[PDB]
Order: sequence, then structure tokens, then C-alpha cells
Amino acid sequence: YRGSQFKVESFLIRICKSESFILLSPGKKDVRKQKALECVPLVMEPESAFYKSPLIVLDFQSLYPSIMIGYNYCYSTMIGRVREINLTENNLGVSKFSLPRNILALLKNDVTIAPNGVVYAKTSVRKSTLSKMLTDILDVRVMIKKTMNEIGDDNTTLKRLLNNKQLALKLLANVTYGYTSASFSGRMPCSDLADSIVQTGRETLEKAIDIIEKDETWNAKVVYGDTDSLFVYLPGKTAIEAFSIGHAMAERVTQNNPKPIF
Amino acid sequence: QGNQPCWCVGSIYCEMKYKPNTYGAPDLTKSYTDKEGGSDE
Amino acid sequence: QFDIVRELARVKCQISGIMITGRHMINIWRALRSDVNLTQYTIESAAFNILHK
Amino acid sequence: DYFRIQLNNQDYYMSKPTFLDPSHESLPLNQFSQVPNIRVFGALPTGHQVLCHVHGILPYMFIKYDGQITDTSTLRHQRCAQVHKTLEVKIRASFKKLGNLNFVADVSVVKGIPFYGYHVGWNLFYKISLLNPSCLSRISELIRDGKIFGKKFEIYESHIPYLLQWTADFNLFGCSWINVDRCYFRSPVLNSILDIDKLTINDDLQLLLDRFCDFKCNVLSRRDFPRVGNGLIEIDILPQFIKNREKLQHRDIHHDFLEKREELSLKEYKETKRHVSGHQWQSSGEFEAFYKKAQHKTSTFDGQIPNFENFIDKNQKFSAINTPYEALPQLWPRLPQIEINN
Repeated sequence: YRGSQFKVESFLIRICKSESFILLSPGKKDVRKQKALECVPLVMEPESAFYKSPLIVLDFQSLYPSIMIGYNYCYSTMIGRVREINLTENNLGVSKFSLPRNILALLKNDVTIAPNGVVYAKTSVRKSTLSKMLTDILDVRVMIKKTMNEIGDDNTTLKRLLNNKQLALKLLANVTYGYTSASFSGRMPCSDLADSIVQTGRETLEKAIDIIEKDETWNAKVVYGDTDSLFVYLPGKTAIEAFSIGHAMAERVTQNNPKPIF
Repeated sequence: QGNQPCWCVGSIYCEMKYKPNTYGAPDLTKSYTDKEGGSDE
Repeated sequence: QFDIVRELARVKCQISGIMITGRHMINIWRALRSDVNLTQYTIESAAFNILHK
Repeated sequence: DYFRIQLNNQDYYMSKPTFLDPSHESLPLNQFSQVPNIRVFGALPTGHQVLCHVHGILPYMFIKYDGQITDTSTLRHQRCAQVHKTLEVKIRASFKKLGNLNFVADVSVVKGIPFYGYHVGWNLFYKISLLNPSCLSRISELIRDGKIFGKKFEIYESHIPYLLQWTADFNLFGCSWINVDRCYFRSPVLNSILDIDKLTINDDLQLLLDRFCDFKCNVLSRRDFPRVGNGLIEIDILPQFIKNREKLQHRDIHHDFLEKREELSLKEYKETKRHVSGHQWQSSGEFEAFYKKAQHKTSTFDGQIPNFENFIDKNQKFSAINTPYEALPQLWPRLPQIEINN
């Protein structure tokens, strides 16, 4: 019936009661008065050509789960809005909250700076709730994948359970950016958190395109940019050898990026 | 069903379908053909 | 002129077919099977689409 | 012993107070007027789709302002009197003195870190339990209107429905096997003249329910608390009676500082990257520069002691009061169905 935005609420409320956090609510008039903006992902389309040259699939397996775990841009560390930051008042997200006075100056070291300007702590002092959530989703995902790939033939006895559990975890993970969906028909939108996480996904994608464009040895040119994945066209690059260059390029981007992203 | 046998004037349509043969999915239907049709009842 | 919804319910009393109390339906109205073309996947069409029969 | 139902669809149930329903506070002498409790239509092992009335769960939500750091631990009752007095004025404002009042339950205070906000100091919020789960959204928007009270407060828990709050409490996941303790059953298998009792029963499930009663006063009386609903055998549970894993931990280093499921018995069970080292995003240098500048503008300027160990321990003279994992089992074991009255 509800479809979206709701399973992630139940799993997050399970985790944050397990870590004894206390959730908040907006009212709908307060949803419509969030100063709600959308710094959209500025992905850009390809040019009109045939692209006879073979192409590579970059295949970020998830933007928003993998960057919630990898960068800790979570719900539970929203202390930011460097533009007009003060002790008394912070109109960040859905409501208007104060901040304690020294703990941000005390937290000068532990900030990961967002590209839109909300200062977010590392996991080294926090071990964040949403980070724990999507840590659990990637851990369960790789357990399911490895057990599915290890059982052998398994002619529709346990393989059905493993693949439908796989699709259940994937159907959680694609909509966990939802409930940061930032619409009028939403509960706890937190629109500038969505701005932060998709803008750092965009700049992660630009870090992918400038590890692509500055690697002259693995010569390529970006053509199709999009959110979940990226496509370059490898100019005349003998695709049986692109079977090597895609895996080696994937190792070169995973080593560039932090640990969880594959 | 009356136990005295009457003259049962009727026409036999017991088994008539095809041993040799896919828009209408015939072979999946023809699984029912092979075993039941083979029985001569 | 009779309420069968209460007897279909596991519960005994309350004091469009959108939702039956204590129960839950499944099919096409809230739940597409494969495609964004929900009307396309009527049960005569999806007989061959997925079951191949 | 090692068995209970799975969890299908649910709904709430606007029940009048009964023995084994918790009527006992904000004002201790008054009971509630209509206690909403959860009906579960759960699936037991090997079929036997049963309906169980789970008492005890009440819709609890929090509010914005705080209990006093030292006063409310000593004396909660004048603050609770003020809260449920103002909510009684909100009952007078409802759309259609006042003992056994219809809509508001106990309003005691529960601590925690606000998930929204990142304040590591525990912050008391008054856990206003309610009695009308339909109206909680409505009266919460009446609070946000502030028609009566001079200021508008934050309503908490993302105003989730009573179903979701209930399944949040006990880790009681949908379609999931759990366990229970030695417990009390409501009634036997009814609809005996109907064909449910003849064939749909199965002998392994009476071998499952070999421990169902203690003394056969465990059955709930039909003249006071009748077996409402059609189905197989009902074993009622209190929220004290749920002997789940209950693995909603303390995780107390959420309040302290770190500087200071899904398990398979399948035989196989198969299971480092370079850091970005100054991960500039080509505009984040200006944002961290203005972060440093506004930080120096928003610093102390007196008593400069920036230690993670220091900032908890100034706050930690605040005492240990009701936690969210203490709020749930609180105030309704109440020696259940002790039945001194006949």
C-alpha cells in the first residue's frame, strides 16, 4: 500500500532504538516551510554519435548506501549549515535547533566537510546510526551474494530463497535515499541532507571522471554521465582487452574511493 | 444411473488429439495429451 | 443488503473493496508485476509473458 | 518453550479497560477510559492462523521541552499534572475534573539523544503516552497549531502509526518466529460445531501446546472478557510476557565517546583501500575556511578546554533516569491477572 519511504523508517527506527536515539517529526505545514531546495545531480547527457568504439560500465553498485557508509553523511550528525551558523539557532533540515557552544570548536578535527556546507563528523567518534544501517545492508548483501555463489548448482531448493532475499535487500537499498526524498508527501524530509548526499555523490562521480580523464595510459573519454553508473567510451580499445582494463580501472577507482564502495 | 441398463445412445469423444506438433503454447498443453491420451479409456 | 466484510474478517464485529479489516488482498490495483504498463499486464496477457502458457 | 507465532497483518483495537489490560501515573488513582491494544492475526508453526489480543502497548510520543535536571527525578508528579492538564484542555478542544478521561495516558519523562540534532548530552523529553491512536496525528497537528498553548512543540518518532511503534518496541519483526515464557491463554479452540475444530486441528500442535495452562484458571472468563474473533487458539501476551531475544541494546557509548542478525547455519557461509588524503571537493576549501572563521567567532573565548572527555563529564552529573529500553517494560508487569477480585 505505502510502497516507498516506509520500510526504511521501520528499519531505521529499529536501529536507533537499538542505539537509543530519539526520532523527530515534521508537520506538513512545516514540511512546506523548510526552505526546501534541491541541488540536483548535474549529470550530463552524451553527444549524438554512433559510438562504434567499445564502452565501459563503471557500475557504482550504490551511490547513496555506499556513500552513507563511506562518508558518514548521516541523519545523526546534522550539525552543519556553515552559512549562518550560530549557537542559538540552526534552521537545518526540518526544524530550528540550537547547538552546544564548545563541542563544534572541540569538533574542529573530526569534521568531514560536505560540498553544500554542512559539517559532518567522522565515524571514529560517532559510529553513526545510518552508517550502521547501511553497514548492515552491505554486510548482509555480501553474505547473500557469497553464499549464493558458493552453494553450487542448488536446483531451486535454497537458491530461490537466496535470490529473493537478494532482491529484498536490493529493494531496500534503492529506496534508502527515499525518506530523505524531500517532497511534500514525506515524513522527515531533511531536504538539505539530500542535497549534501547527492552533491557528494556528484563530486564522487567527478572524482571518477578525473581519474578517467587524467589516466592517459588507460586512455578514454567520458560520454554518458548518470547517477547510479557512469559510461565512458573507450576509443577503439579492443573489448577483449577492455575485459582487463575495466577490472584494473575498477581497482584504480576503488583504491581512490574509500573502503566500502565496489 | 438407474440400475437397469438402458440403450445409451451417445457419441464417443474420449481421446482425439495429436501426437506430432508456438504462439498458443501447444507442447505445455500437450503434456496433458500424452499420458491421458495413451490410456485407452 | 448484507455486510459480508465483517464475516470475511477474522474479528467478529465492528461495533468499494479498498481494504478488508483483518485481511489483505494482493493483486494488480496496488501491485504491478513487471512493467510500468500496468494495463498491459492483464491476466490473459501475463499468462504467456511469464508462465509462457 | 521454543515456539511462538509469525506475524501477518495487524490493526489496533479500541478496547475498554479489562483485567490484564493495564489501566494503571500522571494521576495514579484514575484508570484509563478506553485502552487501545494490538490485535495480532499471527501465523503459528504448521498453519493454525490464530488471532491474539496483545494488551499493554499504548501509543507513546515525546514532546519538545525538558524535565528539570534534578527536580523531576525527585518529583515527577507536578510536571505530569501540568502536562495532562494542558492535554485535558486539548481534550476539551476535541472535535466531538474529568476522571477516567478518554484520550490521554501517562506522560512521564524519558531521556535519550535526539536522533535529529546530534547532541551527545541526554535530553529529557516527556513521553506522552496516549489512548486514541487515530487522533495522535490530529492532536499532534493541534499541538503544532498551538490553538491553546502559547508555543508549538516538536512531536517525535516521525508520527509513526501505533502498529509501527508497537513493532518497534519488542523487535517483533513481521513474519518472524519468536518465543514466549510460561504464559496465559485466553480461550480454547472455539467454533467447535463448525468444521475448523474437526479437521483443521493437528496433533503436533497440541504437542506444541502441551504447556498451555498452569492451573486452568488461566482461561479468561467469557462473561467479562469474551473470545472475540474467529480462528484457532488464542494465547494472550502482555509486553512483560514477550520472551523475545529483545536485542535492542543499551549501546551506551552513543552517549559516551569512542575516543574514550542474519545468521546462517548453511555449511559454506562464505564472507583495504587508499584514503583520499585531503578530499577537497573543489569548493569545500571555502566552506572549511568559513567553518574555521565562524567557529572562531562562535568559540568560548574563556575557559578554553576542548576535550571530548571533558564535555561529557561536566554534563554527566545528571542522574540516570528512564531510558527508552527502560520505558517499555516500565509500569505494566503489575503482577498480571492476579485476580483477588472474582
